[PDB]
Amino acid sequence: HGLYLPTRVTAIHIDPATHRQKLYTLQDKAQVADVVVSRWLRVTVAGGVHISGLHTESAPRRQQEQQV
Amino acid sequence: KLSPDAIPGKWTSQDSLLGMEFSGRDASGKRVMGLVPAKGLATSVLLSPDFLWDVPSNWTLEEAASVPVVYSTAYYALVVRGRVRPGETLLIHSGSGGVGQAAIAIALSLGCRVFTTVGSAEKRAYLQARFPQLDSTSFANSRDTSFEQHVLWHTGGKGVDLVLNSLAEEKLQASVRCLATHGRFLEIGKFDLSQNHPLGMAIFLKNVTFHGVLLDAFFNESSADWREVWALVQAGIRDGVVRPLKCTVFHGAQVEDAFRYMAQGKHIGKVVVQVLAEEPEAVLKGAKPKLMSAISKTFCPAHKSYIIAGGLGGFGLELAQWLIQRGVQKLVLTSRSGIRTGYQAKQVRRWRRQGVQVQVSTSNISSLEGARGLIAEAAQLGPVGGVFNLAVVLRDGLLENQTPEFFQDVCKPKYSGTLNLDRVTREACPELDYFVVFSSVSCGRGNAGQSNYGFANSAMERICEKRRHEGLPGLAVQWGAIGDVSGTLPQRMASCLEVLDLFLNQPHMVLSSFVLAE
Amino acid sequence: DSTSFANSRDTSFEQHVLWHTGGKGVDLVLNSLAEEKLQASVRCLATHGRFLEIGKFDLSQNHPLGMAIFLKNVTFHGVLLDAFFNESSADWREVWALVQAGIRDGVVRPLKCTVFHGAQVEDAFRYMAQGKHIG
Ligand SMILES: NC(=O)C1=CN([C@@H]2O[C@H](COP(=O)(O)OP(=O)(O)OC[C@H]3O[C@@H](n4cnc5c(N)ncnc54)[C@H](OP(=O)(O)O)[C@@H]3O)[C@@H](O)[C@H]2O)C=CC1
Ligand SMILES: NC(=O)C1=CN([C@@H]2O[C@H](COP(=O)(O)OP(=O)(O)OC[C@H]3O[C@@H](n4cnc5c(N)ncnc54)[C@H](OP(=O)(O)O)[C@@H]3O)[C@@H](O)[C@H]2O)C=CC1
Repeated sequence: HGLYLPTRVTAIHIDPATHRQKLYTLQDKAQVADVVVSRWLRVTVAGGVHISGLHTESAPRRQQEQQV
Repeated sequence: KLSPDAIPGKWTSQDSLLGMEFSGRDASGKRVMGLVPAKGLATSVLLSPDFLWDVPSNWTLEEAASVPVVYSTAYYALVVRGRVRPGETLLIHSGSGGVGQAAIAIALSLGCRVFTTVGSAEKRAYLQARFPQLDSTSFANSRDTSFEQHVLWHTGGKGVDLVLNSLAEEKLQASVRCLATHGRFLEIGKFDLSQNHPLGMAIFLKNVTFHGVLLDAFFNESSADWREVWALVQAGIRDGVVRPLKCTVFHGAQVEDAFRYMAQGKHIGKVVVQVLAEEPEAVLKGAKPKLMSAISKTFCPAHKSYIIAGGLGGFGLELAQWLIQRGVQKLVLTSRSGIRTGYQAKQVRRWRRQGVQVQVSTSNISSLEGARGLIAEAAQLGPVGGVFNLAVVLRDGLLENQTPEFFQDVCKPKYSGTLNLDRVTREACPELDYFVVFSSVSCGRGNAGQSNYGFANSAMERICEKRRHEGLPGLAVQWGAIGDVSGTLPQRMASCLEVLDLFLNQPHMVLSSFVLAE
Repeated sequence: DSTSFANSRDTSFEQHVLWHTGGKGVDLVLNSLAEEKLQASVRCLATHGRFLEIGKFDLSQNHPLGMAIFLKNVTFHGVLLDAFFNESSADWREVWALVQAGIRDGVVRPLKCTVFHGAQVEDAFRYMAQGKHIG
């Protein structure tokens, strides 16, 4: 719980050609890219982007508490 | 400087993560000193017997408050990981600190030669007093990287066998260079480990075992490996090696002063807090600790059952999540359609996996028979502890387009439902201790075009007032606009839940909460 | 078993081990590979793991090793057997006893052997240089 921000990424691979190949148009005009997260293998894949070894560290709240 | 979540073990308590060790009395009156993953600074603690030693007769409970953590970590670092053997030469950083003193005590017993790094001359003199075995050539400066040259000189350039490093950045690199062939490096700090700083692998050409020691793992897992350290600490206690540290005793009423004194960093030894004074008796077999005045905050038992009418709605799910955090383990959530969205399914599955006995229902509280059925289900789970009423049906419009049917529809979930719940709760809910119904600022201030909503809310307030008059629990909370789930800017869910925590404790009957635009 | 094999010339053993181990990892790792593959192996350690390094290339070149792995109780070992020939004979007797006990208990089996005559030492060196030998 709480807001977590990226701190380190072990490796990111991007391949625009395969990315264009992967995209498939929805019934609406919008284009969508399927995504899969494998928390065991620490890999996130969507289209032509492949993120591995993402590390997120807890961030203290700004506690602006503008609402009193 | 440290996020609470960094502590191992999914606590989620959001509070009470400020303690690690204590020395008090067992449930039988036995003098015990213990070790707890968290929630140490408290008048009581719930600890398994595998983390509880017995205070010997010489020791006083004040002294015993220092041994557990420091000697456990020292033993686990040296004996169980570094496999220290007699005659070696080991370097222990920050000798004055508790772990340094424990490690020095352990090493000298075996016969090692010890290099220690202190911060000032007073600490050097104190350590000279404590351990006469240490010569003038067994000290260095801990605030700079000059200990490297000192150790490399007095060791003949061969280095040291063990390094109980606790420093960070450049100083850590200096410690690595002090290692000897077949050396063993024990890292008990958590800064360079966290930041993922590089470590040149060339050091491993020399046989080196670079350890990473985190005692906090045992508290939540690896129960099998723990008994080794417990046996080692008990052996040290009975043999005389484990000696209590120096203490600076503060009282419970001045805990902030103790925290500031630690923050100044001028403490030599250990800082302790006296929650309750020790009696002269060996075994008092007392009943309770002395009562104190503490800010009030809501909690719930485990055998009680709790009912949320319209719990599958926006505010209902967040209130249910909040209640679970306070010990609720049998819930009833009422909706006319049951689960029909993804978010509801996710939340209910998560709570069931956590162990809670959630149970959705379709017992429309509007009808008295439905209310009786709902209370019966809650009882089947267990005695009804509390009842919350978050149902609402909205048929807005100026009075011109209003009809009696709209009024009936809007008031059935709220006016009639509250009445039926009150009657049934009086009839067959003797252990109930919460009765909360949610109203809107429209009831008080009046928001144009919500007349039926106002009438429904206004009725719910009168029932709550009457209940509280007859000695029964009752509370109508008047909310404004809830944001995440008039001239009143919306409100974050966290702030709403904090205010609700405040409200449930007040002696009053109807309370309100909103945020003013500009 | 058939599920216990992977590929040694690629960084894919990381995924195989993590998947078949349930995402936990492997308690003890004996590594003799290069830089990228050494990093791949390190990411396979589980909590309270142990890393036994027998290679030399990364050690000799002083490649950087992230110290974040030690947040877990991972222990990193640099294993060189040559230290015994120069000193620590009293420690070497322990390994000697281990090997003798293994031999007498049948655990120690000889490897498959390829024989070259003394006059053909050059051919033996060439054959091992190729890298097709097993045993
Ligand atoms: N493996 C694990 O997970 C465990 C970790 N530890 C670590 O062991 C170390 C010893 O902890 P502990 O016994 O509480 O030590 P203390 O907090 O009592 O003292 C630490 C030492 O750091 C130096 N220091 C300088 N300024 C300060 C300051 N403001 N506050 C504290 N220390 C200061 C001093 O040594 P000097 O005279 O050289 O300036 C001091 O004696 C810590 O780094 C702790 O995190 C402890 C147990 C378990
Ligand atoms: N959040 C806000 O802005 C404010 C709301 N309030 C009150 O606080 C509570 C907050 O919940 P809210 O966010 O409005 O919830 P919703 O907007 O989700 O609607 C009410 C919830 O109760 C259920 N419900 C409604 N009528 C009945 C009924 N007759 N029997 C059983 N279940 C019923 C609904 O599910 P289903 O439709 O399937 O029955 C729904 O889950 C409500 O009681 C509301 O009146 C007042 C002030 C501010």
